[PDB]
Amino acid sequence: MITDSLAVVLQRRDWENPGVTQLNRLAAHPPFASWRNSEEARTDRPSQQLRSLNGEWRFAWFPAPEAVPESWLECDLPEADTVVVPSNWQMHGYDAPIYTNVTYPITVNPPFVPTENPTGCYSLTFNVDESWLQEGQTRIIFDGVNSAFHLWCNGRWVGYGQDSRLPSEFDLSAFLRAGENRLAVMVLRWSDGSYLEDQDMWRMSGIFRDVSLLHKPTTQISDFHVATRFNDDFSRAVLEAEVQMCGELRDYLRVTVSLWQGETQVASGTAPFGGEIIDERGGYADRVTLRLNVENPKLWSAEIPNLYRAVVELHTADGTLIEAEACDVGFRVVRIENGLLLLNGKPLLIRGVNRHEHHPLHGQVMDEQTMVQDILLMKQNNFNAVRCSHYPNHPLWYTLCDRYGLYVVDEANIETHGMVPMNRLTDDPRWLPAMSERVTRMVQRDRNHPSVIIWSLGNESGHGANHDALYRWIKSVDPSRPVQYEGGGADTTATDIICPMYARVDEDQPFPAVPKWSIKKWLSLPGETRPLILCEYAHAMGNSLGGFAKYWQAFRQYPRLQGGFVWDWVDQSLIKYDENGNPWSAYGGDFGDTPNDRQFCMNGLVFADRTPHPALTEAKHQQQFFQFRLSGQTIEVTSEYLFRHSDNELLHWMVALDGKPLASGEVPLDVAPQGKQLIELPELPQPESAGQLWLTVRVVQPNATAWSEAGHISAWQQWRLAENLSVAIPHLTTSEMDFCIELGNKRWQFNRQSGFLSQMWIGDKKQLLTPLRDQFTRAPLDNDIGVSEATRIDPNAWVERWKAAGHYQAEAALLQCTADTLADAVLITTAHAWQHQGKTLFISRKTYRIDGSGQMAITVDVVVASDTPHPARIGLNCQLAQVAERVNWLGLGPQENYPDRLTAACFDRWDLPLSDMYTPYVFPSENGLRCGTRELNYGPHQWRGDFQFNISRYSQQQLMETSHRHLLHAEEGTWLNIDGFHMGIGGDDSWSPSVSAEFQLSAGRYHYQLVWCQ
Amino acid sequence: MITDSLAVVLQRRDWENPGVTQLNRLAAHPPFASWRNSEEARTDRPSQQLRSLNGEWRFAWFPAPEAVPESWLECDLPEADTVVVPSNWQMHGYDAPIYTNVTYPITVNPPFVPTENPTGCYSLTFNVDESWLQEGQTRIIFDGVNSAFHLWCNGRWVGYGQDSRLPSEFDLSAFLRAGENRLAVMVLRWSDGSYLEDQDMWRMSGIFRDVSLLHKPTTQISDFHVATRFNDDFSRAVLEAEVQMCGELRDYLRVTVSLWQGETQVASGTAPFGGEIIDERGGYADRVTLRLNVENPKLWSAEIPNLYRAVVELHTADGTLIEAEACDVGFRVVRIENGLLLLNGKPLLIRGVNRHEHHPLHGQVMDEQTMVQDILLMKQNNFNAVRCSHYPNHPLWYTLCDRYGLYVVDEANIETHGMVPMNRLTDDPRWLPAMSERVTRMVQRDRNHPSVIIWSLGNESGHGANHDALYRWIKSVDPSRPVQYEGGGADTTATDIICPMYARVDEDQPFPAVPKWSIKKWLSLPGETRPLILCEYAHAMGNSLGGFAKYWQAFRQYPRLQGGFVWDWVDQSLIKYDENGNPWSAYGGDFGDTPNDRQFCMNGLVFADRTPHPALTEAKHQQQFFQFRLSGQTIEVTSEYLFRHSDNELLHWMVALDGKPLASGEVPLDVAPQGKQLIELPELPQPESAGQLWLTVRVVQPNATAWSEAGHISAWQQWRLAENLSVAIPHLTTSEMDFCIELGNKRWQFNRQSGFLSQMWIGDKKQLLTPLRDQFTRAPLDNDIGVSEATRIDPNAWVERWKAAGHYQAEAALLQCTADTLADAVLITTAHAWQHQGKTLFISRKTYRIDGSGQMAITVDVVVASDTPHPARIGLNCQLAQVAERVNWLGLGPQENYPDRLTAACFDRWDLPLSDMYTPYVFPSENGLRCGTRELNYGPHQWRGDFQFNISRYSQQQLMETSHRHLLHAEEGTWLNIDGFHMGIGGDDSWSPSVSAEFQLSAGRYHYQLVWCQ
Ligand SMILES: [Mg+2]
Ligand SMILES: [Mg+2]
Ligand SMILES: [Mg+2]
Ligand SMILES: [Mg+2]
Ligand code: NA
Ligand code: NA
Ligand code: NA
Ligand code: NA
Repeated sequence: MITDSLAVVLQRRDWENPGVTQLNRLAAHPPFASWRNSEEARTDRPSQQLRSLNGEWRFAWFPAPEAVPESWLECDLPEADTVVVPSNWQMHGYDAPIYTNVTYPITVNPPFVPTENPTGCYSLTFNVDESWLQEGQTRIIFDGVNSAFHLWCNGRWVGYGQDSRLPSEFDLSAFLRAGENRLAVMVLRWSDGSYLEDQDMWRMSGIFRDVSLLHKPTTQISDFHVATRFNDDFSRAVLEAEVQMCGELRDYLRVTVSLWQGETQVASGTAPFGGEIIDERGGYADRVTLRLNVENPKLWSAEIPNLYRAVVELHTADGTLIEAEACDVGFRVVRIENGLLLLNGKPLLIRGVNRHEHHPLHGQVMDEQTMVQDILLMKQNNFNAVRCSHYPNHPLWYTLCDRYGLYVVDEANIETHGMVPMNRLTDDPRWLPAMSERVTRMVQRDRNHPSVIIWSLGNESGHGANHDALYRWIKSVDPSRPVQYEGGGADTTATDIICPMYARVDEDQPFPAVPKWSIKKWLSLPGETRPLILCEYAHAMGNSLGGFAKYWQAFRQYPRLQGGFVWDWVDQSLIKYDENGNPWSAYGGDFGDTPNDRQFCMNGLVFADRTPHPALTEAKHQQQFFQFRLSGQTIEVTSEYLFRHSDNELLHWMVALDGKPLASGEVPLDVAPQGKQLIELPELPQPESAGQLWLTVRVVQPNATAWSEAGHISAWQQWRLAENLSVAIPHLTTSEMDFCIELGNKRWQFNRQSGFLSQMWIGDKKQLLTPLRDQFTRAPLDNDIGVSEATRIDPNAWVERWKAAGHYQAEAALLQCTADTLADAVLITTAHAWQHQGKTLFISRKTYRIDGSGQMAITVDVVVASDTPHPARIGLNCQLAQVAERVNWLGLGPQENYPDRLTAACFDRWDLPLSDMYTPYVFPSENGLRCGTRELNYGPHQWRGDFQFNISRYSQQQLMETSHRHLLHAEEGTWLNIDGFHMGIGGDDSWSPSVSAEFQLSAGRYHYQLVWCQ
Repeated sequence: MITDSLAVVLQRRDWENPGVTQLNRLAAHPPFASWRNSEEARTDRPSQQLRSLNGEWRFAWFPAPEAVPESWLECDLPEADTVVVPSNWQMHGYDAPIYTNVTYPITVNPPFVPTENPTGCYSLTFNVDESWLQEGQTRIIFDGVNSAFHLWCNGRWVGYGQDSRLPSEFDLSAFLRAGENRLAVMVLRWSDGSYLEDQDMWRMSGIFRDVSLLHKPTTQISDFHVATRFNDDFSRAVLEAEVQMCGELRDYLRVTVSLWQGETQVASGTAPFGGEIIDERGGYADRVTLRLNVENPKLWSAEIPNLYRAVVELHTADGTLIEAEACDVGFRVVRIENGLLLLNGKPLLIRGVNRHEHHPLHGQVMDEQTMVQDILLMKQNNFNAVRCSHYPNHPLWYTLCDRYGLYVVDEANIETHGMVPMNRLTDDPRWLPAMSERVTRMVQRDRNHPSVIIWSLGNESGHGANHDALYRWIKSVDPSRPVQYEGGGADTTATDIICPMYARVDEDQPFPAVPKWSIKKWLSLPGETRPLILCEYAHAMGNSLGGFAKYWQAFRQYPRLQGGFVWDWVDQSLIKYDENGNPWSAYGGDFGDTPNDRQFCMNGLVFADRTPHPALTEAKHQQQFFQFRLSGQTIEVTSEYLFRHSDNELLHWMVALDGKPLASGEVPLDVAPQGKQLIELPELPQPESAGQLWLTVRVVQPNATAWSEAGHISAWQQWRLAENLSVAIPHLTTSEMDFCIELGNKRWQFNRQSGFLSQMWIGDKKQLLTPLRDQFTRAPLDNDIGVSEATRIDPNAWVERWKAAGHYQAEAALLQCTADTLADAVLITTAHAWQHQGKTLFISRKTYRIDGSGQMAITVDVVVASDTPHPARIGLNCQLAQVAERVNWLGLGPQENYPDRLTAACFDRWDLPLSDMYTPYVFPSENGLRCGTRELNYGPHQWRGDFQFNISRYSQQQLMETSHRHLLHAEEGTWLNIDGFHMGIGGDDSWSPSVSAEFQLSAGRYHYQLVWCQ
């Protein structure tokens, strides 16, 4: 037909009109399956009325919707490939995914999008049974289509949809025919809706969530809401189920709502349709509210995710079932009382993380297995909350969070970050309809999920009146959940929770019109009474999460600081393939996407393959649910659980002397929620030998859980106990070029022109490929770089200050190199000055004392100019000629730890393969540091003292000059960096200096001593 | 083109889709004229860039949009008539206007409308100058089109619009061509928008407001808001003018905002574009806010409508004017403080009325002359506020209210009264977009008008979440005005003001879920702190406004009772024409409209021709701005003005004895706002003659005003002063049939079978056409009938109770008729029983004493059964044979007054033509009563006593059995009803019993005496 033709359908350009967000789309509603059997519904068995169209579809790509041929509406194109649906077509190579953070991927001219609008033409030929078309309603459900789409069925135009992150449903009953049918879906990458979808993520497109057919009866359940009300002590609950119907009303129709705990019916209710009178015209004849009483309900929480099963049966008075829907019900109350967010009467402490729907191979297509993997890892690392950054998630997500026990912030798909000002659209009433659909349809879909405890109005869209309106709309329709929104300063009228992004613990960031106060200060501002939960904090970009412990100290000290959501869970890297077929991880700009925000897509605690970064352990430790205090030999264990007794926890303790165990034991934990348990340690040993005693306690979960295996370690702490302080002569040969010291089969060679230990021999085997030289620089971290780019320098970034000061180009100048034979040792004294453009940045004065035992004692005293940027490190580095399989050390470990991220590390004797001493951050940087190290063993070498170290096959130079980890090549031998001092890594944010003063190397004078021996 | 064709344009049926409220419509904005001269703008002179297309258009009517021929898009139809635009096409006879109140005029199946959808095809061929199309933007403005419409220009489809009551603007620049152009407008009577337009009014359609062309420059003023901020005492003001631009930004662009008081520039400000930073992305580069200081501003109020002129000039830095817009600015603050609505720091007392846009000949087309007439009448009757029931009004309205001084409630065009429940749509998020457009676009249009002091979210649409959302939206965008909304119980979260409809003063109406408490009680409900202003009260349907004084006593006694809006200003009657070309007033059902709400369209204080009903005077008296208290000979005059001194008022006083003046005088009023003035009266006379002294004071405005002529009476009061109490024999001839009494040339004849005075002779001329008989009934008022209809009886209505009790059918039974000659008089004693179906309702026992002076003294004692409904009246009626030109009476007058509506009437000697004793209510009923009457003179007849009376050419029977006033025919002679007692008329509402107990004839025994003589 003429009006079904592309030429007509496309003429109005509905994808460039925010007044048209949909055409012929059905109302939003909770998940439906149209069970015709109540036991199936109760048991969540797969309904035959819900059919999946996921699988092999036909796909053709076009540069613009105009280029689509009319024949596509009737027959599959010859040029059409077979592709899997759901999928993003950028993952199939048709065009490039674009990583941009704030800047829109298109020209900013709303509501218009580029004429070159990549278009994906999907089609599916399928069979429909005669019974479906004989009676009832057959709808098609698109759980996600990015960004917009037109839908044809058998050549006839059905409808149009936007909002990539919520389901779009269309009635096909009048379009289907018994037997073979063809769907034709034209998906546009850009639409007016794209102005509300400016999230900091990969910009992709396609039918990336499930496609289904649902068959319902003519007389059907159209919507149903569950609410739970409680008494003062949660001993009595009322489940209020409001059920709505569509179709023909009849006095024999009945609704039965039954509530099940496993196989046990705990409550039930039956009633005819017809609600109570609500205004002068009457009530809803097509609605009914059942009120079921539940005595001593088992309450839902992230700690104990007790769930009931609500089955909603639409049937006849004589008992014939018309259809059945069902939901998981969690009995919990979420409310803000006197400035505190309470769940079931107790103040929450949100151990949260932001999570994008990202898969390195399938992009933004989510599968159950990846969701479960994420949830398990999160709970195993002491997360209890997740923020749907920044859009409604795949439906299954919420179910899993109901089942496994995670608190969820459900967020509308509204982000206009790229607008100038940020609220240009959100303050414009012409965009209120569009925004409304993104909020309302989210609530209507997800309001029955107990896991969802907070609604969010979106992200980074300023503060406009549309936010206030939709805030109030949510509050009116669902007063069971707080609403939050960070835009416009994080404390606007459109949020019940002060929810700033990257507000620091103690440091104010007074930005014009939207300051980021210190969270502590923020709570106390005149007139402010709300709780404060950071929607984003602790930016985990690369080697980061420095200063995380400061946040958690504050969270625990301040009642109204109820936590936050780390940014973020998983790196948004994508897999590309080398010429040799090898996969490597790619970030912004690696797909020809331009402009792009290069590696800012990788802010995760875990790699895209869900392998953890070191920072994750820090989080786990700071978020652990058991806090410990040592008093003498008494351990006070305090529980931060609100609801569960410690019924699956035992405390293992161990006392060790310089890594050697001396005593241990196990004590079952029996501590009530928010309670204390005192554990008296038996008299620990009094080792008369020298060294520091260390007490380490670990809470172990002996039995498996739904989310953890037996023996899971959930918490730990370490304290220093008592310390007992410790109470042949080398031959020197002097030449014009070097001092040579010989002792047995050991030989040291100091170059007199450079002033450095230039070679060491054991027997005849050289030990150094590069001299032992002072190092004051590190391969910059993403936090060091910030947003600085070779084209657009950011002068306040640490890397730019270091480069401008000449730290990387500083030329060592020999001031002194002298040798002297003592009674039993040889003493080499050196002094160097590092200079740049006439200024002396650093002066190092060293002494090397080589004694009759072969031990070389190195004393290093460094002066740092007060006016030069504080150096990243003060230490030594050399390239060792040997490559050994393993690294042994007495120090903090086992994982990478830095001065502002080492609380989770434990002091012990650690022994790891050399590879585990390199952290493969996709963007290479300084990595692998271990701090608090008293002994390091590598090959025949032993270093002793009190130092930090990293050891790898990659130089700091190579790390600094290589953009991707897959481009690194192991160099000859092994690079050893031994630092007396190392700067913090930061992480409060990764676009401004974030290293706190106490972790900057600002003392001006530094001293450290090493002992190097065989 | 194919896509411009009706077949394509109409295929999507945008008028049955609430997701499509418009296509290609431009943003809403304040009134624009695009002056290219700043003096013109200042002087509000007509801009040549604003051209009117009002005038002769071509029009063709069709029963459905499908029936429109494609040729219409290119050339005018042959069948097309020439019609005036603006117009409603029901007023041109093409189809019928439908009067329905609650029930939708279409089948209720949203969003769908009937397939038979009357369609009006308008077209206009006009000329466009070349300059308009050479550069700049040419838009077409439709200030009102009911209900929806598609727009073509020169055969090409431009756009689509809904919301009949706000302007719809479209850019024609790309469609126009130098010289001759043709607009084609297809207007649909029904659309999805019609579900939001269920106001209790005539349902009409067409282009009923102005159509204009506006030419603006490419670089233009796109929006501008004015705000006024004040200090604690309103001595200093800041005018904050936010100006927005569209087009190309350039650093030489400037905005100048100048403020004028007549010809005097009081303030000015210039600035480049670029607003302050508002969020992280910056500010609005295309906006600028000027902040002008005004010292000692002249404040705007309904009492003193001081206005400034704001001229907004968009120009270059070097001084070239690009364009100029302008507005009237009123400096006033509206805010609710501690439960009180304050204007400029003073609590308002709203003397309000609801006003529909209605004209009896042109329907819903409004002209300036009618608006001015209405405003003048309102102010002359002591109204200071108007509610735009129930939609945004013609723009000019607001301007006039700014100029003349009326407070305005601006109301969104949202009424869903016919839905079941009433909030079915307003609680549905799918209708939130549509509703939003009706609210937002109202605010954007009218927010600069000082007269608008309150926003309303609509009317009779229940309470749904959409209301809460839009309430909050208004509060966010314009916090300068309170928002009110009555739906959902009048005290919901969506209103700042308790704004009930027809809540009574002392009587509760406990309806389920939406009770109408007594307003006094309502204020004091636990937790209630808001002010209470009735959005509708005192239903002026016909002979009504009984009990109005109770409302105003309450308003004055209770601070938080700040008044209300009477329902309503003007009868919504329409003019039809008899076979003889005579015009008559018509109401529901007179156009074949069915179903219809017959006469409920006529609820006005004035007739459709703006002739006043009697009730208006009552309102004027109760709303008067001067209150009086008498103490001895001292009059305390209290001013209820808040802002103005009584600078144009003098008090005239007069003392009169039984209507004869004895003394008078004038005293200038000099009373401050809310102040008191004591006026000592000189020693009033001590007339030793008999009778009651009456003091009457009137406030006269000696000088003309913009709204009143010289000598205007604005207030009055009357008190009783001292009273000095007053300290030939007829021949009887008895026959079997009658007693005959003769005295000189006077003869009385009493029938002994009936027991009534059956004839009276003066000389040989009979005086009676009908005997003098007791009357206990009245032709029912609309308040007596309520909603009762012959098909659907309402048993609690007074008329139905009276009919069921037999009051109208009661048969008089003679119990006694006897005659007796006294010393100097003849005494006739009678006793009658009125009976129905065996029950005696009334018993009348009378004595007629005819003495030697010709005077017939009648004593009447009536017993009323306690269990029969209280009778409407207790009196006598006769048909007098004579017709005299005038009626003289000593009593309350001059206008119709009833026991619960007589405060405004004054006791005096009144003399009016007989016609003025009949009030021509379009729906006939009891009318013309004058109460407190001590003397009545008609022809040679004089009646004396203390009675109420009406006198007319129409019997109560005829009034009762005639549906329209034009169908009344004067009967032979004159019907006189003399009542000892008369029931109240009611009026709190006209669909339930509203006569308060103290005005019901419930005493069971009544006595009254008359003296009838020559
Ligand atoms: Mg659109
Ligand atoms: Mg962003
Ligand atoms: Mg529509
Ligand atoms: Mg109504
Ligand atoms: Na806290
Ligand atoms: Na990022
Ligand atoms: Na009052
Ligand atoms: Na009415």
